[PDB]
Amino acid sequence: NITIFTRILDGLLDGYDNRLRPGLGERITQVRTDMYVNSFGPVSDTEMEYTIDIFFAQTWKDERLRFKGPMQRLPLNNLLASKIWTPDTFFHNGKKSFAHWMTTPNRMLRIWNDGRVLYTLRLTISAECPMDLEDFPMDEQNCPLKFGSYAYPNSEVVYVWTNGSTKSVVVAEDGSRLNQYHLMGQTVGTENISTSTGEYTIMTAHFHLKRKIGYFVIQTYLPCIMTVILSQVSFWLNRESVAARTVFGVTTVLTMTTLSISARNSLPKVAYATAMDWFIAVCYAFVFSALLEFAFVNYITKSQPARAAKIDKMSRIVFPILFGTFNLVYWATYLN
Amino acid sequence: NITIFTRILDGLLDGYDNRLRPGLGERITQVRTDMYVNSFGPVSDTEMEYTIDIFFAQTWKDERLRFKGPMQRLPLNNLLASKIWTPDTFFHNGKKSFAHWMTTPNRMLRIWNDGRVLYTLRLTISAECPMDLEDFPMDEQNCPLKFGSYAYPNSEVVYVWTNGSTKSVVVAEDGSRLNQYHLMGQTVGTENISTSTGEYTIMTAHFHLKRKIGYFVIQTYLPCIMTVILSQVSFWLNRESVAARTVFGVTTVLTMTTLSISARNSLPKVAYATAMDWFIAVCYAFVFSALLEFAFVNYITKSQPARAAKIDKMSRIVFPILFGTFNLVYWATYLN
Amino acid sequence: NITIFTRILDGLLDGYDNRLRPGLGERITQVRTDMYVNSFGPVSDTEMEYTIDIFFAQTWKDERLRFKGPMQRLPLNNLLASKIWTPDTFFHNGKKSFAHWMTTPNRMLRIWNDGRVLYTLRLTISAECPMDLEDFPMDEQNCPLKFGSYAYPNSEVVYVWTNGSTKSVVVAEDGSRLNQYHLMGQTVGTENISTSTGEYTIMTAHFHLKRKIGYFVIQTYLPCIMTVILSQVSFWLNRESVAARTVFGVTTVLTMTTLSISARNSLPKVAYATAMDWFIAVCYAFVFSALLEFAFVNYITKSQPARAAKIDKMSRIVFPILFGTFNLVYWATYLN
Amino acid sequence: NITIFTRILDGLLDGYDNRLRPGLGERITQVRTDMYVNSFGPVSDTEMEYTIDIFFAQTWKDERLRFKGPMQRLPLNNLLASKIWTPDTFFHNGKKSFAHWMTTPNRMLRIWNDGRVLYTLRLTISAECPMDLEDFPMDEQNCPLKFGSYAYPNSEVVYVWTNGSTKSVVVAEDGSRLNQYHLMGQTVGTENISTSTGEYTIMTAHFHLKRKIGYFVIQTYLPCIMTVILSQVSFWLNRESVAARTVFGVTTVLTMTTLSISARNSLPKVAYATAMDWFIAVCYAFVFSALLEFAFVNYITKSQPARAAKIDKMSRIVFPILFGTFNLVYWATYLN
Amino acid sequence: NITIFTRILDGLLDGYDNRLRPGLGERITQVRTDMYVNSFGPVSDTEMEYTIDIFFAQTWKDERLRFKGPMQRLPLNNLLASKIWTPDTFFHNGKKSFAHWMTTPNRMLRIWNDGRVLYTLRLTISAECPMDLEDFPMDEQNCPLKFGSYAYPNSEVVYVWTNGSTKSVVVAEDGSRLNQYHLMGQTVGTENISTSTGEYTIMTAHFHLKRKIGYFVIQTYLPCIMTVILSQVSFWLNRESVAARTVFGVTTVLTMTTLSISARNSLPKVAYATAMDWFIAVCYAFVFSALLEFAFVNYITKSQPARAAKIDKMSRIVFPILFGTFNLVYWATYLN
Ligand SMILES: Cc1ccc(-c2noc(C)c2COc2ccc(C(=O)N3CCS(=O)(=O)CC3)cn2)cn1
Ligand SMILES: Cc1ccc(-c2noc(C)c2COc2ccc(C(=O)N3CCS(=O)(=O)CC3)cn2)cn1
Ligand SMILES: Cc1ccc(-c2noc(C)c2COc2ccc(C(=O)N3CCS(=O)(=O)CC3)cn2)cn1
Ligand SMILES: Cc1ccc(-c2noc(C)c2COc2ccc(C(=O)N3CCS(=O)(=O)CC3)cn2)cn1
Ligand SMILES: Cc1ccc(-c2noc(C)c2COc2ccc(C(=O)N3CCS(=O)(=O)CC3)cn2)cn1
Ligand SMILES: *[C@@H]1O[C@H](CO)[C@@H](O)[C@H](O)[C@H]1NC(C)=O
Ligand SMILES: *[C@@H]1O[C@H](CO)[C@@H](O)[C@H](O)[C@H]1NC(C)=O
Ligand SMILES: *[C@@H]1O[C@H](CO)[C@@H](O)[C@H](O)[C@H]1NC(C)=O
Ligand SMILES: *[C@@H]1O[C@H](CO)[C@@H](O)[C@H](O)[C@H]1NC(C)=O
Ligand SMILES: *[C@@H]1O[C@H](CO)[C@@H](O)[C@H](O)[C@H]1NC(C)=O
Repeated sequence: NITIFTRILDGLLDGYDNRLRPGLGERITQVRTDMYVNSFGPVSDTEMEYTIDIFFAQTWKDERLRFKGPMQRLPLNNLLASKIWTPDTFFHNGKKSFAHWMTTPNRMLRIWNDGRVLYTLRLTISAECPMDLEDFPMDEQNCPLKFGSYAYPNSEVVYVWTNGSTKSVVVAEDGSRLNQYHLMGQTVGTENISTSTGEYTIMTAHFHLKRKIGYFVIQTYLPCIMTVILSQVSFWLNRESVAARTVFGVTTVLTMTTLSISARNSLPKVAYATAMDWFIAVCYAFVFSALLEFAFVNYITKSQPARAAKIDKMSRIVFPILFGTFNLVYWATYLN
Repeated sequence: NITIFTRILDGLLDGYDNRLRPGLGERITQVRTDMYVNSFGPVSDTEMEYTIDIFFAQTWKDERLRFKGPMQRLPLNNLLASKIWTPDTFFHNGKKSFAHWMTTPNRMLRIWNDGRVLYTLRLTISAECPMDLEDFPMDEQNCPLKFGSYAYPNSEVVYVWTNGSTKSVVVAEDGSRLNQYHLMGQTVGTENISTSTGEYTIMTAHFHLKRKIGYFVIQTYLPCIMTVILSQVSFWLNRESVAARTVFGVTTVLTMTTLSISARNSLPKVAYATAMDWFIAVCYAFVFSALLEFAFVNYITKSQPARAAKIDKMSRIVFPILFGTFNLVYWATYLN
Repeated sequence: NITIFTRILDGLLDGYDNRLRPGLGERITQVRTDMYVNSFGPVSDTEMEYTIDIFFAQTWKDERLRFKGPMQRLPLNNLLASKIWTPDTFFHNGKKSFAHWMTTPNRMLRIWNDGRVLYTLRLTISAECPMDLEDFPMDEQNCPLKFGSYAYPNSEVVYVWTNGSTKSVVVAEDGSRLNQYHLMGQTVGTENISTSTGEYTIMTAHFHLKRKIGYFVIQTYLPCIMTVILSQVSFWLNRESVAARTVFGVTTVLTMTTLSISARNSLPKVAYATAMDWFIAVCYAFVFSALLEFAFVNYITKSQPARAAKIDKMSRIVFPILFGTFNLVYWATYLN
Repeated sequence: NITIFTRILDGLLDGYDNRLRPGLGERITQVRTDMYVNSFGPVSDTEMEYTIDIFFAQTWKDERLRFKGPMQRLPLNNLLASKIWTPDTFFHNGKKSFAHWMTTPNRMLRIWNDGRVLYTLRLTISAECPMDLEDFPMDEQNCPLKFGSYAYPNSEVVYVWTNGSTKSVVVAEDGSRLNQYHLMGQTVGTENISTSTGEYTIMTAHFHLKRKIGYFVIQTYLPCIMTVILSQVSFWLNRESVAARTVFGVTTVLTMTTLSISARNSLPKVAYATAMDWFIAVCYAFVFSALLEFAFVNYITKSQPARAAKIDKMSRIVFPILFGTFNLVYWATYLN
Repeated sequence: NITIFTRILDGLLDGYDNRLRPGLGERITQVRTDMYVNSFGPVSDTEMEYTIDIFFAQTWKDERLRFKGPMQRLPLNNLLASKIWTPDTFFHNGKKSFAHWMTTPNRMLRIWNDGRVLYTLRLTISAECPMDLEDFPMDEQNCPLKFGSYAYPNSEVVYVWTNGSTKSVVVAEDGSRLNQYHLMGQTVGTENISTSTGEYTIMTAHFHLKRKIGYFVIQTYLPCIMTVILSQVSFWLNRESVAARTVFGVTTVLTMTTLSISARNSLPKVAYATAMDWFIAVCYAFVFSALLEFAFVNYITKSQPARAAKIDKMSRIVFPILFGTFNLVYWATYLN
């Protein structure tokens, strides 16, 4: 009884040229693409890339594969995939992509009576996500994913998303888990491109990333903030304690200096200043400014002691107020 | 005499279609799975993954392979595996998996008279283990391992564990060795899932991990604890020793600051506070609070010296008591 | 109707030897090469290499592939590429190169009636870019890319760029994005080389890189600059404050020392001094010189106090002026 | 004349089934194994693994390959290896193994008239070496190497070492070169194991490793030792020099703290204390104890000055003596 | 006309056994080897390895390939290489080697009328270079490269260099570029070896490496030197400035301590002392000795002040002289 299926499979490959697209010289081959993101892999800011694992499904029509039988479908696997024609889909921005071959190549091939073909493949892509770290770490990124044909122009093969955007791209609930980003949502689009070899259609999927702050607060902001507060303690000491106040100013300045170095170790080596860098620079100014006040005070503590006390006493109020005022401006500016 | 075996092997492949599952159009193919964990590889907290090496065995039934002969079994190897039908089993959460091909592909294939088939394979998986590091390092993790068919829905192929849980998954005595975790035990389960391509059965194996503390005690807690004790020594010095007490407070504060940075270097860049972070923050408060006491004392050591001595003398008792009290609360809270 | 195409493909391979170049014993095979740089990958200064992803296109002529049919072209893919002759092009300076095989090998093959052949391939090269870091970080680099035949000398196969330089090599707008370099432009050239196996033609593409300063300003120059300013503050303190001025000098000297170590951690281990190293050395001299002034002053503050005050007072003006003067010379020298 | 050899090779494969072991249904296949270690690769303590490159030779008997000819042997290569039966030998503890394929697969195949077969293969294994770092760095490790059949039980295939232990496993003179270990010697053994699939024989080779101390002496012990001596210098200063003695105690305590962190950076993150950790802890106690002496002395330098001098004077002798005494106990204990 | 070549190629493979070496049972196969080093890759001191990219050429004689035709040579590629016999050459000390397969396998195959065969291959080897870092960084290393047959003993296949040493091994002008070594020259040699499988001839190429100092001067020596000079400044301060002189001694000692740790981070973890280590140890002694002088001086500044001044004054001359004297001995000793 099972032998019925075997004959059908042999019949389909009879007089079938895997080197020719369906509808050749008759129409334009139309491919419907849907994607499921099993896990949105890590985002390497330094490399401006991101890893993603997907189940890439392509559907099209091939009248050469029509058949009649008891079943309306023919589940299969990678065994028969090489024997027929499949689109030469590739990822323009994919720096390095590989498939999964254990235990068996994660591929599927299904055929219906009408000739509709479903080809599902599992992939792990490593794409490039250019980023503008001007508002870092309060930065929103739009990491794209582009794919299309490599040899079939828009006049031969066209890719279109299936149904609406939600059904076109799907992300698993546990997949949207990252240590430094939030996956706000996804969008899809298409656009033709003109090249030397001809016009091609490009399918694009954009992932909206909202950086989840809180690691940098515990890593950079708080040490910078507490270091500033430490420096202001020097204003509560007597002027004659030259050695004591010197330690506060010197140690704090160096501490802020090393924080700038440590902070950017993980950050990419971008040739421009980020929001965090500005915060550090201001914090450096406060600690450095406190040291200057002590030096200026100690330089006139003999000639005009009266003014020195006023400056030292006044500084106990001005510095905390300005730093608190700056934080409101800084946080409000980048959080709104 | 040996030629008898050769004829049987040739006979089996006669009229055998490797593209068709057994029982097609007659019943549902049933697959029995057992696992042996040779070594539970390292767990990368930063990557939220874990490596595992297993001997993956699948058993099923295929009447097309029935035979009669002197032997009740036909030991074989990977040579004949490609010639017959095997399930398209794959690991949903496996980021990257590879097999072992030295000296020979670590595969086995055994067949009985009744048609029962045993397919054993050796694998090294790299799966993803999401973790909630809220109680870190007193955190218990449940790293799963999911697998199932890629192309055969629940109506065609079903995976079931063999015998009880203990016989279904086995871990070698030396395999359950990790530098930062204890492998408390294992559990298995099944659950259907609905997808666009149809309903599939998912087989899940969970490994219960209990982090073995002791590295962080020697790395973070003790330096934090001894640093606090160092700061309290300043209370035993005279107030007039402004420079001396300043060194204690300043150095200790910076020391705690760098410990926070160093501690999280290995830790993943999670955007929330762990139990260890709270311990550091408290330790930072104690050292910082000690410095404030000296500053406050030095600010009134002239106007009201009597109260300054009381505060300095009293602080010699309050600070050690509170820190000791906090540790009991902290350790008891996270150890119960 | 489609069967017409199938016959043509079969006819072409009839009596076709893939082991023989076209024009053999009749003329010299001529290959036209064009390149498109999808993304100019990262430049590793330490490894003196750079990654690049390109679409490498080669065009030539083969009379054995002439055909007549309704279409003037035969779009194809990697399936037929192995069946015909293609040049043995390789990259002399490519340390490690690999192709992209997902979803399908990123290859194309097109044939015209006259026999013209177009072979397009996608590659990710890792070439070596020797650099002279004498003006670092104000250094301009010329990273080349060499390719040619491996077995066919200049008397058999010749590579020539197609059209002008602009059309020969093209760089995508988003491809020319690097964190520490600017892609000023590109140039191409050819040159024969003589070897033991014969004379070969070498095609070279040079990429002009202008390092984008700004990361090192925030990383090395500013900490060095502010550290110098910190040291000069010691001149505004009284001589009798021996301990205070000692802290300024000692801490600053050590701070500059560690900056030299930290700065070169990312820099390659080159056995010569860069421009940045000279800047650090001068900054080290200023901080060190300030300490000597204090030591010299403290050594004669008793015998001849009058001169000590003059030196300390004078140093408040000389040191800032010289450092400012040096910066103008340094920046102007390396920026012009 | 050479054609004689060609006929013999063709004759051997005539009626030869590569899927059947020799002696099947007649006897037990016996395999003689010898090993030559070209280079004992690096030992990664963190990963508890070790790399090794070997020439793995297996010898057995197959009457199906008997032949008569002028020569008593038939040197060959990997070309014919796939055409005959070879044991499915694999390494149980090998996490990742690969072969060498340049310029040609490093394989050999030799056959004698009697049917004796020699199969030599070159491998680079990455095995797991569990270690007990309780006596670290005075620790001796026994890194094993296990191999056996994957599909042929003890009733079908048996592995036995050839000749004595010395001839069974051989290590090249230059191979036994490691930066942190001494290869004292090797031992071999066999042992049956019972599994679900049947009983198998396991061949084990153990390498005895004696860690070569001297890197940790220059890295950890000496800095710890000299830091302690530095602290004891504070006892030779006057009590009134509160600031001076404070610097000694504070800096030394922090210095020991960072050494503990730095020391364990390379060391694996084991959740227990090593011998080196105990040495550090004692060194921390000495430096910390010295600071307490100064604090205690400074706290009673007014009420009872006489006793303070005795304690300070006495400490100049007690501390050096105890530290020297401890070292003898520590070194003698772990070196005997 | 071109069909003439096709017939010759078919004729050559007629009755050709790729499994048999030429001259079998008639003579000894003789192989002439020449090498061209495109780029002498990086040398990893930690791994005691070095990467190298070469064009490996082997020439021999095979009378079975004689032919007559208009041309005296038959340029070819990897297509025909597998169809004939090639030596099983392999690299004994090559830990990991791989070939280049883009755009086409970098292989060549040329045949002359007389039967002479040229086989050229491109390789990227990763060999092991044991080193004795006793004179480091003034160390000269001899990194070898060994290759020979894997299955053909000296009685069957012999490797010999072609022409003189200069023509046998060639290094490209730009290839001999390293960041920490100079490629002084190359030498070649041969030597038989006896093994269990028989006697084999080994071809060895040695590369003489002279480390280019200058990175360690800027990284270790200068910071060590300037740190010593910093300590000697303490001798120019008054004895009563106890706190000031303490900072000099304490900070300098710790600074030298961390330099020892930092210096060896890149250096391999060898269990013996290098020349640089001795230099550091002496520098540590000078800074430590200076601190002892201050402590000794401060301990007798009351009982016998006169001698204290002499020691402090004398030390201003002795210490600089000895350090300068030591450098001449150290540099002259290791530079001659
Ligand atoms: C599908 C295909 C494949 C091979 C080629 C090709 N063949 O020989 C050569 C020199 C090329 C480069 O032809 C291109 C390719 C891409 C683009 C383009 O529009 N981008 C924008 C989107 S992107 O993802 O940044 C990639 C670059 C322009 N010219 C053209 N088309
Ligand atoms: C067996 C199979 C393979 C290919 C597909 C498939 N084919 O084209 C497309 C777009 C898909 C995605 O279809 C899926 C896949 C998985 C799930 C699901 O239930 N998860 C929960 C457990 S998990 O391990 O996190 C993986 C995700 C949902 N839809 C479906 N099923
Ligand atoms: C195309 C080809 C391939 C195989 C060989 C070859 N075959 O056996 C052997 C020993 C060689 C080395 O023959 C060479 C190779 C290259 C050069 C040369 O001119 N460079 C300058 C430009 S480069 O990119 O730095 C590479 C080196 C000199 N001799 C020669 N020619
Ligand atoms: C030769 C072979 C290969 C496949 C299997 C197998 N097939 O399906 C399944 C579930 C298994 C696991 O069967 C095992 C395997 C090994 C052991 C054992 O005795 N160890 C001790 C030495 S070891 O090197 O640590 C490896 C573990 C126990 N059961 C059994 N034997
Ligand atoms: C050509 C070949 C290949 C396979 C074998 C072989 N086959 O089964 C086994 C156990 C061996 C090991 O046989 C050896 C191999 C090498 C040496 C030797 O002389 N060295 C010195 C130079 S070296 O480069 O350090 C490598 C080691 C000694 N015995 C012998 N000869
Ligand atoms: C691409 O070209 C086709 C030509 O028919 C056109 O219909 C389509 O709108 C184009 N796509 C875009 C985004 O312009
Ligand atoms: C999956 O579906 C089958 C349908 O027969 C059902 O018997 C089984 O209980 C289902 N599994 C679960 C976990 O619900
Ligand atoms: C290479 O050789 C050919 C020989 O015809 C010559 O025409 C060409 O100019 C040469 N190229 C260069 C750069 O000299
Ligand atoms: C393994 O089993 C065989 C059965 O004949 C026995 O002879 C041999 O001694 C056993 N090996 C060990 C180590 O017990
Ligand atoms: C190797 O053996 C051959 C035997 O003929 C001999 O001629 C040759 O000199 C030997 N090589 C060396 C280096 O001894």
